[PDB]
Amino acid sequence: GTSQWLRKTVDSAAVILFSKTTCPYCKKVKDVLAEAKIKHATIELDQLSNGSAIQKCLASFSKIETVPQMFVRGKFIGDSQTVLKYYSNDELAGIVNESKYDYDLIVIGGGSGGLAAGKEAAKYGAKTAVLDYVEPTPIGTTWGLGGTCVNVGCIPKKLMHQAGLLSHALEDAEHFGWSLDRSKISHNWSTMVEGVQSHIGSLNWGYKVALRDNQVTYLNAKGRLISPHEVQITDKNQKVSTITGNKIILATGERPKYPEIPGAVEYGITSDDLFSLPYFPGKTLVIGASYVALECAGFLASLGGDVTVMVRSILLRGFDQQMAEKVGDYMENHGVKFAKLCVPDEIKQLKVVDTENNKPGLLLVKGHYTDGKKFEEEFETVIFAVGREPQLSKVLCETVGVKLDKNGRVVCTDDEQTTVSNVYAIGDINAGKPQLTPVAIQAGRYLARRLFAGATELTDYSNVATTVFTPLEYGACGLSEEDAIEKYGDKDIEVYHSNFKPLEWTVAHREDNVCYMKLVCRKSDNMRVLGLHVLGPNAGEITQGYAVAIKMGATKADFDRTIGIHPTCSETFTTLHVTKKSGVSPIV
Amino acid sequence: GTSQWLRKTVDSAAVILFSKTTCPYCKKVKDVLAEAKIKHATIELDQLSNGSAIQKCLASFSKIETVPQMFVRGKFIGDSQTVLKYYSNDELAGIVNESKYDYDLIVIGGGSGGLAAGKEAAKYGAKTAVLDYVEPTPIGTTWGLGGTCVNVGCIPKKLMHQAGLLSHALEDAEHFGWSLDRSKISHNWSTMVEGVQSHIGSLNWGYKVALRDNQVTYLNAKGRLISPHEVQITDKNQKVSTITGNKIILATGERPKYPEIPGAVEYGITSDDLFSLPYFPGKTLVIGASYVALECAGFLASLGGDVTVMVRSILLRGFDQQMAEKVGDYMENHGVKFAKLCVPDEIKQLKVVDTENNKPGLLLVKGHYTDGKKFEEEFETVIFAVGREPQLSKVLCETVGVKLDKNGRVVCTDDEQTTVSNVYAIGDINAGKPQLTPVAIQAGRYLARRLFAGATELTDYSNVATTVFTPLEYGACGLSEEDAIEKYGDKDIEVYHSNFKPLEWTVAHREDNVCYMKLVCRKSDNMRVLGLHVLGPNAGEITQGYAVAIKMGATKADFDRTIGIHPTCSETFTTLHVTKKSGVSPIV
Ligand SMILES: Cc1cc2nc3c(=O)[nH]c(=O)nc-3n(C[C@H](O)[C@H](O)[C@H](O)COP(=O)(O)OP(=O)(O)OC[C@H]3O[C@@H](n4cnc5c(N)ncnc54)[C@H](O)[C@@H]3O)c2cc1C
Ligand SMILES: Cc1cc2nc3c(=O)[nH]c(=O)nc-3n(C[C@H](O)[C@H](O)[C@H](O)COP(=O)(O)OP(=O)(O)OC[C@H]3O[C@@H](n4cnc5c(N)ncnc54)[C@H](O)[C@@H]3O)c2cc1C
Ligand SMILES: N#CCC(=O)N1CCC(C(N)=O)CC1
Ligand SMILES: N#CCC(=O)N1CCC(C(N)=O)CC1
Repeated sequence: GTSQWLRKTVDSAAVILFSKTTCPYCKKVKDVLAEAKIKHATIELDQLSNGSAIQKCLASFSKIETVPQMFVRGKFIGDSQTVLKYYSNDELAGIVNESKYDYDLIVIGGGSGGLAAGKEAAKYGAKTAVLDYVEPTPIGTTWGLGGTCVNVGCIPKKLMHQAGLLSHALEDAEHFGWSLDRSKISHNWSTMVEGVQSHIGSLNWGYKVALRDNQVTYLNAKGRLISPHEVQITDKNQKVSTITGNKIILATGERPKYPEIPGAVEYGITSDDLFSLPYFPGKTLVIGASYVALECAGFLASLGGDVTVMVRSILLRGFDQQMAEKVGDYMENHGVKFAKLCVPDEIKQLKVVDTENNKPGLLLVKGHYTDGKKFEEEFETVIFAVGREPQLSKVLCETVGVKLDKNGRVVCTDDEQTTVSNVYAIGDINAGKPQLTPVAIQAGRYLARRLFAGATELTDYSNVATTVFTPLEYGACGLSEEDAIEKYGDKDIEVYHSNFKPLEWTVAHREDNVCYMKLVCRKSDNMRVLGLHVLGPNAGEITQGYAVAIKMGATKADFDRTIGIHPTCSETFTTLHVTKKSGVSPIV
Repeated sequence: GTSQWLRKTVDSAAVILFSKTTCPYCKKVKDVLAEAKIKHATIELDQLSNGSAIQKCLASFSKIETVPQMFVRGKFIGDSQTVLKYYSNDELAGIVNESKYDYDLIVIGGGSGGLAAGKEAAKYGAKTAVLDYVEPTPIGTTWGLGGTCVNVGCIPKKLMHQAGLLSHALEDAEHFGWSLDRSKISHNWSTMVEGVQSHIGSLNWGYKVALRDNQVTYLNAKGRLISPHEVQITDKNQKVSTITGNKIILATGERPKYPEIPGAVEYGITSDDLFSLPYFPGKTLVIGASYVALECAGFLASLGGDVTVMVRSILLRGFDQQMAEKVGDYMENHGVKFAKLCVPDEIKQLKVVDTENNKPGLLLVKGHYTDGKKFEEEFETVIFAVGREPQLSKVLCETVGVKLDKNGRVVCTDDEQTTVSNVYAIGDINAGKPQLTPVAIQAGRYLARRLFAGATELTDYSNVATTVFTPLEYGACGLSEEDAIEKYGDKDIEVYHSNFKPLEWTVAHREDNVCYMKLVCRKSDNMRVLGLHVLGPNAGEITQGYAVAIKMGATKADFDRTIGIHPTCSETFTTLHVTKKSGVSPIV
């Protein structure tokens, strides 16, 4: 058991020192490695409970049983005397740079997961290359290093959400005694985009500075895995070449889908284009009903736009549907229009985009409702939010042997390994995993520690909390109510719930019984909390902390015995008492 | 053991039915009581661990072993047939109403704990009186039902905190694209107070409605305990009388102190006066350094007041002093002035308050610094926040025999019992307990269930999370860093920490390395989280959820294995890695 671990650690680690915290000979070796700017992992045998077994097992590689022992890419290099001999003979640099491959690690994709994996591997002396390329959108949009979240996802999305929330702050300000008049104030889209883009650009630069200071090679080129160890690259001059690496991490992400109707690609846009659009969208049609669709329609409406969402069937498929409808109801009461049970049939161009005067075009949209009645209306912008997908055929020659599932995602073991022993996958292309930025970062850093530092910790993908940043936010951790009932039966599930009103909403004369929270519990497992749900301001700040308690197996009794913080919205979770079976109203 | 619980429950309950869910003879008795509108507790024996043992023990009181059995104030009343005989004969009302005392429970004090205890007791059939009276401040300020939090504490102070937070929202809105000029907007104090006071009044009225619909007798009267079961009352006409109750709960709270110096009571005010002050305070001096003092100085400055705080020694005594100093540093850089190591000697009047034209007076404050140097400066308002204390000699005749401590607070067992067997104390006057509103509510609700419904659950007073609502908020759960070092030794403590910047602050050009958080951990106990600390926006919402995890014994690895919600401030707790021992900078 220990022997299998040691052999896997020695085989993949780039440079690794087996040591003890007391030993001065180990310290002497540490000092020479630092002075020569040699990065390496280190394992302190006296810190691990079975260090005695590991010490003995090292002899199977080195013929010796003492510390220090230093290895390079699977080969024993020597003890203290031998290492210093290589140092004072100027032989040591060539020893540690000896490799069958160009790099110890090649990362394909410079986004959330890939940057995280690459920076971490480099800390333990792995020679690392990170490749990133941004295929332009149909109208040409492109952006810098860092991936979807940084450039065209979480970061610009929540910044524009914040600009929307500030509209209600200006409203609420009058009731708390400030002299402004909200009705005389308007919003300038291009001023907002300029500010958002400036922050995004400082992240683009920050990541390039980070890869430089960690000694990671950054290639702005499109990568393609042609054999288990061979990556073909194409640069911005279409020059083609091949690089090799020992371990390969795939982290190339997804891009937005388009519906297969005439005029879509030509005359509409997606979220990839929206966050740097040089003109206000104007009257806008959003097609879709995912969180991306609803969040985008949500802040466009708060910024003052005329917005419609075209919904094929339901909102937020895959989320708790009672919560989903409350989310929708709030948007519809606050100026978002919905076209329900409706799908688009074609887009016609009435005006070309006025690139000079900086104005949108004009489009005619035709569709139909599920009963067959007709939809026809004009909009200035059409935004498609109908899902996202990878295109791994552009990354992965089928002959390499990497297995994919029905949806084109990569089938991995619980340690991110693909069907090819030296290739791994992380992030949105890892089949069946939650498609979220912090998941992709944790997977990437933990994998790098397993490959190059002998770590064993795995990424835990269960009960990861979410927040949908709609105008009233929706946070969750665990199972939806319908999922819990499906799995255990209605008789074994209890639901505690309550409305609430933020204290900030009192003086501002906002709604009495719109915000809502529930806990979904299992009767037979000591009232274990199966899922938590909250609709309200700052839902992500509210929810995050409870994710640790749910991770630890929290029950209703743990919620009850914890005392609230007053006055907060989140304290309502600590005093819940009305069950759904009781039929008592949850208003307050 | 079971015997003694059943004894305690029967002698204390007002009206209690021992039942089984399956039995139709019980259903028959429940319905008769519901129709006659008799409230009562119910113990379902088929839903308890040893319900079969209680069945046999019930015979000691009733000589029967069957179910249902009904008791009134310790006395067995009858089985199914006997209750129906009393009901058919019009004998039931007089049986359930007969008592040695006027009330089953008298609550002295209508505040956070008192109202919570009284409502809960009335649910289980206890005949309940709640007494509340608000002795005026020296300038005559007075308010309605609800206690300190509702009228002159948590609720008005956080509402005024929000009015101050909205000032930075107006500033931020320009950077996010809105067309307003913050420099041309001003605040109106009295418009704010009117909105605040109208909401407080909707809570005064709601409590009076809630007591009525629970059949609780509300007496706007000053109560005094003269004997174990005898409460003397004095109404608004100074008419005196005596009522008697079985159980007594003292819940009378505290009031603010004044320093023993000339002119203070005459010419200064306290928080009791601030929340309904009819004029803007003007140039203000706050004397003290508790959370009250800093919270008030904080929003006065944000509303555009000229504010100074005078500090004897340190800020926020009893809280983590690193956090405390970061709190004050933020205030000082955003326009609160501090006069450190300074105390007051006397207050002189220069102008009287102009009550007609609605203007403050003018005062001269004389004091000295800790070295010997002198303080002299004029202010329009002077607010004292130098602590709070009870005045139990008003409430409680020393001949009754209720033991107080050296501070004047009630010494209680862990179930809130005083030295007199039927008298209990809850809330701020309970010695050694955290003085917080959710604590008082839980103590009062749980005690009511032990008295009248046979509950056994106690209030847990440990690791209760707090939030200080200064201009930059500060939340905490558990031990300060210094307290952990002292209790366990510096070699057994590891502290993880990190600065952070909210995403919302990026586009609005706010500070980079001001918000800050840390986990105080015990090495020798699996890196248990001893205390959590966070300085930043929405700190109460952030902290609350982790209180549940800390209650359950969370460790650093529990925080590590939980995934973050992105983008939030709170997610920074899920990736902490820089330790203080390592000396690495926590900046970002
Ligand atoms: C509008 C929107 C909002 C979102 N909001 C949130 C949110 O609030 N919270 C959250 O947790 N998640 C959010 N997400 C999801 C989050 O962006 C993703 O889960 C995350 O970016 C996944 O990271 P990744 O490393 O898997 O891929 P990516 O971040 O997409 O990075 C992959 C990179 O590889 C590049 N690449 C592709 N093919 C090649 C190739 N052949 N050669 C070289 N480079 C290549 C891509 O151009 C890209 O730069 C949002 C997504 C969207 C679209
Ligand atoms: C400025 C300020 C801000 C605060 N902010 C917070 C906060 O954000 N969060 C928090 O958790 N806590 C806060 N607190 C503390 C919180 O208000 C108290 O812990 C809580 O009010 C205590 O409740 P209680 O039931 O013990 O007493 P109280 O709420 O004070 O109620 C006691 C009541 O009994 C009345 N009474 C007194 N003597 C008699 C008598 N003889 N007969 C009849 N009635 C009598 C009193 O007049 C009062 O109405 C704050 C306190 C202050 C002063
Ligand atoms: N259907 C369909 C067409 C389609 O989805 N395209 C839009 C995205 C473009 C890109 N971002 O690389 C090219 C491919
Ligand atoms: N209620 C009320 C307010 C009140 O009566 N005062 C409390 C402090 C007293 C003092 N320390 O000299 C002055 C009187």
